[PDB]
Amino acid sequence: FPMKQGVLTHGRVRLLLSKGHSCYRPRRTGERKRKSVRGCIVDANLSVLNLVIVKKGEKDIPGLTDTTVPRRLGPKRASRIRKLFNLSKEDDVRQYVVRKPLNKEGKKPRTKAPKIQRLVTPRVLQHKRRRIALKKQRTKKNKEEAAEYAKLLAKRMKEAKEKRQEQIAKRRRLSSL
Amino acid sequence: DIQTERAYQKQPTIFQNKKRVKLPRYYKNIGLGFKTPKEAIEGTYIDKKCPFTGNVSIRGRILSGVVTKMKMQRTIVIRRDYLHYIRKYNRFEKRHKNMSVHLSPCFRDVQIGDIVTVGECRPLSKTVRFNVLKVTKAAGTKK
Amino acid sequence: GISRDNWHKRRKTGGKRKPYHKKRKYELGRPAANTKIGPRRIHTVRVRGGNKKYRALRLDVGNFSWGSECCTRKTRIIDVVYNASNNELVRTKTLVKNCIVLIDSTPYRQWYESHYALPLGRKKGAKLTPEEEEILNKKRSKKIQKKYDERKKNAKISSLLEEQFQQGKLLACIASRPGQCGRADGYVLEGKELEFYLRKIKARKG
Amino acid sequence: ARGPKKHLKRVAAPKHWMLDKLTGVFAPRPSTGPHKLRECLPLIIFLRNRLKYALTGDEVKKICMQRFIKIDGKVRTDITYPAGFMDVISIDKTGENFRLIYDTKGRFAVHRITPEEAKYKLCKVRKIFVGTKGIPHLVTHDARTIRYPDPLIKVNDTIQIDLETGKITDFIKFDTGNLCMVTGGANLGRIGVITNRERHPGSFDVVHVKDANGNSFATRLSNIFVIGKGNKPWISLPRGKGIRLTIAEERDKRLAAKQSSG
RNA sequence: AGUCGGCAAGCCGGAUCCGUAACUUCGGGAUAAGGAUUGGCUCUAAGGGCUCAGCCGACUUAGAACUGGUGCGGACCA
RNA sequence: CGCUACUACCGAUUGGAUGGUUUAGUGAGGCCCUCGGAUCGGCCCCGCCGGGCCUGGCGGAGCGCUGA
RNA sequence: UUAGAGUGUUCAAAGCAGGCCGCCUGGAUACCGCAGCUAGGAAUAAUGGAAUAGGACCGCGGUUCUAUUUUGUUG
RNA sequence: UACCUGGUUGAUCCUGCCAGUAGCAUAUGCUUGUCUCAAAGAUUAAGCCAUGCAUGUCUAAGUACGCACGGCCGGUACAGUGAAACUGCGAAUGGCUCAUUAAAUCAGUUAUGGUUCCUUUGGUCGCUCGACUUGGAUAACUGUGGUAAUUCUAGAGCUAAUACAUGCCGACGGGCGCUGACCCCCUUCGCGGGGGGGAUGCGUGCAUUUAUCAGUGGUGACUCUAGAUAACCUCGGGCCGAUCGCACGCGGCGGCGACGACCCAUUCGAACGUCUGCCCUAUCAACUUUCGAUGGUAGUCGCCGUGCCUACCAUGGUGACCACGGGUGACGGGGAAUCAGGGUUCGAUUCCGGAGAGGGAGCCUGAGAAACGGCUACCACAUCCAAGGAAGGCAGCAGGCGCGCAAAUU
Repeated sequence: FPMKQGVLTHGRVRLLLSKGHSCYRPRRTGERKRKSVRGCIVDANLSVLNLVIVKKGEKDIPGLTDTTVPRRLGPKRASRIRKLFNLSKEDDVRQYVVRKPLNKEGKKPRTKAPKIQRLVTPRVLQHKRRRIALKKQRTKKNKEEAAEYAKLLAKRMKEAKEKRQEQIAKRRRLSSL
Repeated sequence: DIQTERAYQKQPTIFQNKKRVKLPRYYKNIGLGFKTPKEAIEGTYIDKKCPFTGNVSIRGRILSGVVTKMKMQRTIVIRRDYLHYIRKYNRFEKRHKNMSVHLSPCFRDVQIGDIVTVGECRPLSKTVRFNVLKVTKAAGTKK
Repeated sequence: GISRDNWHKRRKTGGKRKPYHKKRKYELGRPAANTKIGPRRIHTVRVRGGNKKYRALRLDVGNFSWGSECCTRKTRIIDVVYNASNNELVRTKTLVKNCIVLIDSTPYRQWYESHYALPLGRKKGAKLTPEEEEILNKKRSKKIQKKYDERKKNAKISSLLEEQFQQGKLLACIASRPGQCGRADGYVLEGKELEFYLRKIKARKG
Repeated sequence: ARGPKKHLKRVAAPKHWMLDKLTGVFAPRPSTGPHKLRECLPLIIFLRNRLKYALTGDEVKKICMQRFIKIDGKVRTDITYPAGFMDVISIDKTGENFRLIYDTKGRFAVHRITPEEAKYKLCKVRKIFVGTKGIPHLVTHDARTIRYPDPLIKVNDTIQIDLETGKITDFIKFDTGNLCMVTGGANLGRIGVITNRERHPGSFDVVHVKDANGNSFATRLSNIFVIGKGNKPWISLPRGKGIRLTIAEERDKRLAAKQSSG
C-alpha cells in the first residue's frame, strides 16, 4: 500500500480518492473510490522507501553518481526552444531543433525530428487573415441590410401616411354628407 | 383596512414614492370578454392572486360551479355536479367534484349557492388551481 | 438528500400517499445559504442544465436605489432591522429578500449635494473642514446657475427621510434573492412604506 | 427514462413512411432538425424506399458521403436528416430536382420540378420576433430566423425565399381567397381556396377551406399553409391537385385504367 | 443460585410532553404499562390597568440561540 | 346414547412462528457549512555577475507577501 | 390488432406488394366509445325573468371625472 | 346459426340444481410421414449464480521524437502508415423483468403567459476606447520498485495540446450623452432674457442584478418583446477564437472547409399542472391537523408554479354521490378469449407509458442518472487470501442450481 502525502499518521487508513489525488487513477469520469493508503510518517512497517538526492556530497557513489543518462527528448513547443538556446524573438528557430539519430539493425540510419508546435507559419497567418476577413463581411452585411431595411420601411413611411391622408380627407367629406 | 400583515403589501408594479409638489391602482384586462369588475379598479384591496390586480394569467379551461363553503379566507370551495354514464346499464349516476377556487376580494357580496365561473391558472397552492372570474347571483335571492 | 416533492405528503382528503418511485434527481433541494454581513464570500453551485447559482454566504456591499431621486449607488450594508417572515433572522443578522436593512447615507448625500448642492445632514454648529464640499457650493457660472437653482423646485425631501440622513444610515429593503443571485440589491424606503416599517420597528422597542 | 430517446421501432414509425413490418425491428430514427419527427421524411427513406436508388442501409450512406444530395442549397451527409415539407431535394449527378410536397393521401409525393423553380421555396412564418436592438425577426416553419423582414409580413403568412441567397423575395398574405395546402390531420394533402375564418379566443382557430370541386372542408389554422394568390398557386402541384376523390372514384378511376390500356 | 418465603435492602419517584391493555357494575382500571424532556445564560413572543398616543403595573407560559467532561426534580422531597 | 372416521369451533398456556407498519433510542456514509493547513508554488529582498533600469544563472532567509 | 379495398405468397395462414413490352401503378377506407373542442336543431327534461317592481323601453334634466376634435402657434 | 339433452316420480306438470355439449389456454398422456408460419423459466423463487460474452470510438481536418513499419528529394521541422497515451464524444439509448404501485401509474384532453434542454437546423459572434502567437505541468515512453493477490499502483528523468491557465494589437477615427473651462450674438440705464458653440476628463457591446420613465412589434389576456435612464459585474469571475486540413493565386491580400464557443430561436425531449375515467371490501363510518392537515402573508430552497420547506396567522379540508382503512393470485393502456342483441373473463408477454436492478439509503460526473454491465455506506448472501487484505451483484445473451404441474443452444 503506497503512502499518501500529508495524512499525518503512520498506520493505514481508507480514503475517498478522486480526480487529482495520489495512489488512485479513476476509470470512469467523476469516479471516486475507497483505497487503503499508508500513512506519511516513516516507520519500521514499510517495504521500500523512495529517496531522492538533493545535494551531492563529496564522495561519488558508483551506482547513481556514475551513470548519467541524457534527456530523453528535447523541447517541442516553439517558445521553449527560444528559452533553451537563448534565441531572439526574430531569428529563425527551426534549425535549432534537437534531432536524434536513430540506428538499429535491418534499417539504414535515419534521424527523427519532432514537429514544432506553436510555431508561426504562413498557414497560421493565412488562418488569421481569414477570420478578420469574416469580421469584415459581417460588418459589411450589417450596415448593408440595416440601411437597405432603412429605406424599405421608409418605402412604407410615405406608404403608411399617404393612406391616412385618404382617411381623414373623407372624415371631413363624411361630415358634409 | 389593508396592511394587516408583517410585510408592507403593495402592488409590485406601481411606484408610490414620486415627489409631490391618491394612488394609481394597477389593474389589467383579463381577456375572453370577461369584464373587469368596477371594484377591482376603484377598490383599494391588495391581493397578489387576484386575476385583475395580481400576477396570474388565466388560461387553459373555464369551468363553472356552485359555492358551498366560505369559511376559508380568500378562498372558497365550489361543487361541480355532473352525470357519469355507465355503459352496461344505459343510465347515469350523479357525481360531484368539489374544488377550491381563489376568490379575489373584488367580489364583495357572494353567498352559499351562487354560481361562479372559474378559470384555470398556475397552481396557487397545494389544492387551488382555479380563480373566480365572474359571479352570477343565485336564483331569485333579491332580498 | 432533502427533496422538495409533492408525493411525500397527504392528499386533499387526508389519505396517505404511497410512494411509487424513489427520490428523483430533479426534485433536489439544497441547504439554505443563510447569508450574513461581512467580507464578500460567494460559492457558486452547479444547477440543472449546467448553469450556476451564486450562494452568497457573506455580503457587505449592495447596489441600492433611491426611487424618487432616480439614483442608485453601491453602498455598504450596516445592519438588519426588520424581517416580516421570521423574527429570528434579525437577531442572527441574515440577508434575505424583503428585509429592512441599514445602509450608509454618504454615497447618496454626496450625490444630492452635487446635484442640488444643499446642506443635507450636517447638524448646525459644525462646518466642513476639508473644504471640498465647499467647492460644491460655490463658483458656478451665471449660465449654469439658472439651470442649477431651478433644481430647488424639487430639492425638498421628506422630513422622515432627511432625519435618518442625520445619522447617516438609511433604511433600505432588499429586492434581490442573495442566496440565488449572489448580489444583495434593493431600494430605499420612502413615503408610506418607510412610515409603515418605522411603526413596526418602534413597536418592537416597547 | 433517464434521458432522450435514440431508437425508433419499425411499428411506431409514422405510417406515411410506408415501411413494411417484416424487414427489421427498428426504423430509421430521424436526427433532430428543422422539422418535427412526425411530419419529416428521413432521406434514407427518400432514396431507399421512394426512388429505389438504393437497397440497403449501407448503400445510402455510400451515396450521401459522395456529396451528392443537395438539400436547400446545402449538402448534407447524414442519412437520417429530416427532409420536411417543401424542402427542395436537388441532385447534381442526375440533374434532377425533387420537392417534398404532400400527396392527396397522407403520404409524401415524389414531385419532379424544373431546375429554375428549384432555386426557391415557400415557407410559413411562425412568429415575428423583435431583436435585441430593434431588429425585426421572423421564424419560418423550417426554423429559418430571417432578420429585417418586410413590415407587412405577419404571423400566418408565407414567404418565397431564394435558397442560394437565403433572402425573401415575395410573400402571400393570409386571407380568404388565397389557395392553401393543408398540412396535418384528416385533410392532410388537400388543396383548396380559403372561404371563411373562425376566431376562437384561447383555443385553436378553425378555418373553412373550399376545394376546387366544391366539397368544402374545415381545418384548424395551425395545419394550413397558403401557397398562392387567388386560385393560381406559386408551386408546381403533383397529380390529383389535392382533391381526395372519394373511395367510390378510386375504384372507377382504377378500373377504367385497367381496360383502357389493357 | 440464599431462604419456609425476595425477609431485609435495593430499584421506582417531582413536573412537562407523548402514550396507555385485559377486564368492567361503563363510574373505572390509570400516575396502567412504555417513552422523551429537565441546568446555566442571553433573548423573542403572548397574556393587563389608567388618561389613538402617553403614563403605570405585575407575574406566567411557549419558543429560539449560546454554553458546560451528557451534567441538570444534581441536596431535600419523592 | 355407544362404536369408527373426517372437517371446523371453544380452550389454560402473560402459546408459538413468519411477515408488515412503526414509537423511541443509538446511529454508518455522503452532502453542506465553519474551521483546519500537510504539501506545492510565485513575488519581494540582497550578494556574485556575463549583454545593452531591463535581463540569464547561482544561494539565502523573512515565509516578509500572495496563490493553490 | 379487428373490420375491410386492392394483389393468383402455386392455394391458404401470410405478406404489402406487384403489373406490361424503360413505363404503369399500390401501400386505401370504416369503427376508435366516455370526457374535452367546433357548428346546427329546439321536441323532450331541467333552470331563470317583473307582483314590497331596485320592471322593460322612450326621451330628459342636473352631478362628477374624462378621449378632446377646438381655442393659428406659445398658457 | 338467437339451439339444448340425461337425472327427484307409480306415473304427470313444475321449481331447481347436478351432469352432459362447444370454444379458449396451461399442464399432461398416447401417437406422429411432409411443408409453411411460430409461442417458449410470466404464474412457484424481483430465489441464488460458476464460466464466456453483452460499449466502445479516428477523419485530409485536436495532440505522432514508439524506426513499431517505412519514402528518400532532405537538412526548409514533421514522407506516409501507425500501436500506445492525452483529449473529445458516448456509455442516461437498447435489452430484461412486473416486485412495488388503486385518482397513484395510465388513457384521452389541455396548459407551461410557471420551467430546463446535449445535439441538429437557422441566426448572431471589428459595435465594448486600452500579438508574426504567451505561461507550466502531465500521459505515453526510459529506468528503479513494492504487495500472496486486482483493470493496485509508488518514486525518478523527460515530452505535446482544440488538456489546463494567461492575454493583445487591430476594428478605433471618431462619434453619441454627462461634467463644462470658456468664447460669441441680440435686447436691457442695469442686474436680466434668449440663441449658440465649446477644450479637458468621464460613461458609453451583449449577458447578469435592481430601481425608475414613456407605449417598435405582439397575445384573448403580461409584470411580453423592444426603448430610455441610474448603477451593479459574483475572483468557487458570462462571452467578444493565442485552434486544424486542403487546394494556393494576386507589402500584404484572397477560396474551401474542420473544430470551437456566449446568446435567441428550432428540433429532441423532459419535468410538473387541468378536466374525465379504475377491481373487491361497511365483520372498514367517519377521516386529516400545531410531527402540514386546508388556506393567508413573507421568505427559504428548486430549473420554475405550489406547505416543497420555515416563520407568523387563520380553523379549516374530505365523507353515504362510499371518504378513510383493508384486500388484490393488481404495472396501466392499445388489446385478447367468448358471444344473436347485451355482456363476461383475461391483458406478466415483442407497441406506447411507468417502475426496478438482492434490500433500503447517499452521491460523483454530465445537457440529461439519485445510473447500479458507475461509485459510498449499512443489511442479507457469497468469492480469493500467505489471515495482512482484496473483490462481488445474470429482473442482459447463453448456461447451472433451486423451485415447482409448468418453459429451449454455455
